[PDB]
Amino acid sequence: MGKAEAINEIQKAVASNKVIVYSKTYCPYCVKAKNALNQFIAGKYTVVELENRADCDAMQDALLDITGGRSVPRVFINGKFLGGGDDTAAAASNGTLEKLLQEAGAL
Repeated sequence: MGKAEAINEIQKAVASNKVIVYSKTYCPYCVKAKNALNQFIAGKYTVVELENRADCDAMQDALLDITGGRSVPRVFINGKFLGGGDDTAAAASNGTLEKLLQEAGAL
């Protein structure tokens, strides 16, 4: 369950989920992204929590190679990386998050 497997697992889940957020339970910025998505698609998207994953370091290492950063949250829509918690809440406030969800078929 090294880093190569982590990159493969994340890429497959990002491509097969309209909306997916890699997160941790105790994470105020993850809550920021979750609350932004809950404004439009509450209870209709995947959250992968990492704090109890034995390969959590490799998963965040994989998130670094895929997105440029390794911190949670990491929000993907329609196979495309959106950003973190601030990026997601900013998209919710300016109207683009709603449109990105509509174009992804999730809304």
